[PDB]
Amino acid sequence: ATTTLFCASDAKAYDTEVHNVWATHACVPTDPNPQEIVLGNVTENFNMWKNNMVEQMHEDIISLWDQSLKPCVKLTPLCVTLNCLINCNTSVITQACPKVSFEPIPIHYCAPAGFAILKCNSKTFNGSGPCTNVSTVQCTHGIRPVVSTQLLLNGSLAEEEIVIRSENITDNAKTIIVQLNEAVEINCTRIRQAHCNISKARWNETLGQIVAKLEEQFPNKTIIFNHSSGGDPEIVTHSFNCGGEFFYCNTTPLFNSTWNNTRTDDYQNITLQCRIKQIINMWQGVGKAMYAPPIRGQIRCSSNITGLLLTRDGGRDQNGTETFRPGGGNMRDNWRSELYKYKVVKIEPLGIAPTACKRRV
Amino acid sequence: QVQLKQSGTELVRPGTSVKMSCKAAYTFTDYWIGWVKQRPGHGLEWIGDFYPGGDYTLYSENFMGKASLTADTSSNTAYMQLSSLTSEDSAIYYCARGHYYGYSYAWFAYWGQGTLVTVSSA
Amino acid sequence: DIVLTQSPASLAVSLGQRATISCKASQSVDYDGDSYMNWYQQKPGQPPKLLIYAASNLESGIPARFSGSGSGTDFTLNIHPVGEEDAATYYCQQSHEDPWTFGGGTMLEIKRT
Amino acid sequence: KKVVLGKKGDTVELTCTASQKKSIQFHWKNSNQIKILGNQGSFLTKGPSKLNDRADSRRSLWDQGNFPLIIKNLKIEDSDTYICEVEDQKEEVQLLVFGLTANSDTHLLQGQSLTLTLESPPGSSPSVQCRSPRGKNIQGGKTLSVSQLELQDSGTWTCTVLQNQKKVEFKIDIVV
Amino acid sequence: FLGAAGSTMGAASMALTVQARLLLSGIQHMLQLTVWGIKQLQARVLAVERYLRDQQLLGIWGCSGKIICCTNVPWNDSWSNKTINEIWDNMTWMQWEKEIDNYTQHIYTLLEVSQIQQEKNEQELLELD
Repeated sequence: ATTTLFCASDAKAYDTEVHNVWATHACVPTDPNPQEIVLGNVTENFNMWKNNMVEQMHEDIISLWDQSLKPCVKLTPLCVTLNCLINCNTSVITQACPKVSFEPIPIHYCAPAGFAILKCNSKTFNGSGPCTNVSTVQCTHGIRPVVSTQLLLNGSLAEEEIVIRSENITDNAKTIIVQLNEAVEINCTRIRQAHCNISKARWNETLGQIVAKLEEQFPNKTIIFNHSSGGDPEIVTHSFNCGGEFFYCNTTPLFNSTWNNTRTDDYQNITLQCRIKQIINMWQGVGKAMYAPPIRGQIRCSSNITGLLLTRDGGRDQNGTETFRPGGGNMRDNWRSELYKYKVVKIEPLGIAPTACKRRV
Repeated sequence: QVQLKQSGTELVRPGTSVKMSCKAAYTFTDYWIGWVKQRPGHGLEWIGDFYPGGDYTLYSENFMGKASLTADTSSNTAYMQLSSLTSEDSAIYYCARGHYYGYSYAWFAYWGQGTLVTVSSA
Repeated sequence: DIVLTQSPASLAVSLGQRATISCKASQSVDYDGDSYMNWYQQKPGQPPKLLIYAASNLESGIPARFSGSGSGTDFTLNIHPVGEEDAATYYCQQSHEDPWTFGGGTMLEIKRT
Repeated sequence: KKVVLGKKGDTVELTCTASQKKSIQFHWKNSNQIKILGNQGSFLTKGPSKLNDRADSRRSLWDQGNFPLIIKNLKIEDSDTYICEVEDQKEEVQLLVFGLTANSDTHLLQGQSLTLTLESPPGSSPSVQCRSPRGKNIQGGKTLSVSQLELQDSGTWTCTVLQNQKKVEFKIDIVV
Repeated sequence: FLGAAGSTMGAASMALTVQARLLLSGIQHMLQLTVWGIKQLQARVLAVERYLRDQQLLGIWGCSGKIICCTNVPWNDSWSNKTINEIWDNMTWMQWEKEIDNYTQHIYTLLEVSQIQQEKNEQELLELD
């Protein structure tokens, strides 16, 4: 089916948080006691790259952002229909800019009366492959709409091992997603300068595990990392949001190490430079956006890293090598890593069959 | 941090045409550069504004027919060409960067050191 | 064009005292509420820098001493506290519409014993 | 297979096209399977190749399907096939670049011969269709020459070059 | 609700009678939680409504007021080319539904025409009695 699902959040409705305000205005409390039915020997073909739920949560998040961070100037273009100099002029928009707090809140998605949601249970799921241990429910777990690129922030972990997912390998066109099984701490703290620290003792092991899992697809070649190849500042370097501040951070001292079956990285605290901004490139279309000056100071952020986004560089000039650069930026890609299980279904009772009896006439 | 540089000072004869260069090194693409002139007792006045990402043009009326700008993003260098040299054309010249879209002019976070030009027959 | 007039022509301040410079325009420049004025500073032997932009938002790296205010055709750049380093020529510019027009410039000199 | 010709110094557009009007992903791949550009959400990411700096794209037509590929400061060695990947098709185009000019920079006289230099891609046979103000319509292939050069032949001769039915106009510097 | 998917056709048919016999034998609150009670009651009411409406509308083919009817349309061989035991002991319901999904539009018209013919003949006899 293609029905409309409603939000469900354990909001507060007393604080100044914009997420709390939106949840209070349009969301309802959670189910007091969930009920899950464990179906038996069934087999259904799951597909995640072609799901339809994401196309709705991605349009709900954008609506959510229209109540928290209003733009001082919202400069976007608009063209006039002319076959071909096609008319194209910039349009200006402006409103008030009152500084407000901002912290994501968990949100639940539920189906209305008449539909159900199947969820898988296999430990691997093969990506877009059929699984058997299925169950039926009416609502999803907690989801945080945290936004970022080049690195997945606070989010659910894997079951028992880090896994890699891709729509079609061997085409150097689709982003590769990786999910870990143990988060790695990150701490960012700071007028226009700040630093970020990540535990190297865990990050080295994480990279080792990722590479070890990765060699299977490409056994003979040698896997090597490399910094971004260039582009907009929002994708060349890590970018995220914290406390009404849009943090941009370079990530060069993490992908310069060429990797083999052995270690070649080093041999405490991994320093990471960061500088805030005021003129950013929007992710909901095209056009710049500007906000009010930053807060006085003393802003801290502590988060966990669970997932990762990696791209590939292929060609016929490759000579026993494989360079994996960091990418991302397609919010749909960032959000498919959370709704790759659930599938919305409707029940059909009717049926026609040939039997051995005959009507009495 | 974006940085700009310019060539050295020049002595030129009147009535000829000369070309100065400004080299910018983040690389600039789909940006919108302008040129500025400084002469004693006149403050500042912007001359020409071009957009390399399409080579869009915008001139000041007073300089019409006097200044022609060009750009080569392969070498990341803009060029000021001026002909019909006279004594009044002796001045300092600066190149100014920014970012794209038409009437931005709000993020001139840096300027070049400037090049001196003197028109004399000595 | 929008002709700008700055004041005062010459300005002298004792160290540690308030400083103010005014800029006036012949035609309004308000467009959706944002004030399109830029205040630049010039010192001998070095090129000018962007010191204040838009009259409501500060440029990074520049100490917080600077501020701006005003409306319509009368705007004011304020400096506090003044220091020995601030003696220089300040220019007020309009960033509303092309072609653009600089002001007359104002000279600030540090007054000492 | 649309084919275009360059000039060694000017830009050129190679437009794909769609009909959904929803900013669908795409790419621009050379004949060696190397990325050059490509939308990722609403940002831009240049390919790790030899044309990273020169490449560009119009960021206002993405809402209307047309995803061009503007290349600046074109050079001869850049002649090769390119392919779009709009939804699942393989819209592709070809470009050939050859630089035609005059070797004699400024030192020219009256009563001498003039020879032009054409740098065409190795493996192509464009035909130079020259044109002169005095009606000197010298017709030839890639290589052309002139045995006379005098005052009456002033002005940059508009000796174009056509191949596969597509012609590009060039000019020759003539100073005497 | 007649059975759990995955089980074969014959097994469900056999078990439904025992289920009917068994069913006949009779053998931390948030004050905003009140919404969920309505969310459940609406679903139950809609289920009952749909059941009644479908039962009433199933009467065109003459099979009204029943859950297992029979008709008078002969079974061809070009549709399935399959026997009784293999169908009724294998080929879970979803697979069988997928198998003959192409002809699922002609059979409706055929059955409706057969019902019309039977009704016309019965009324013709009624003219006699």
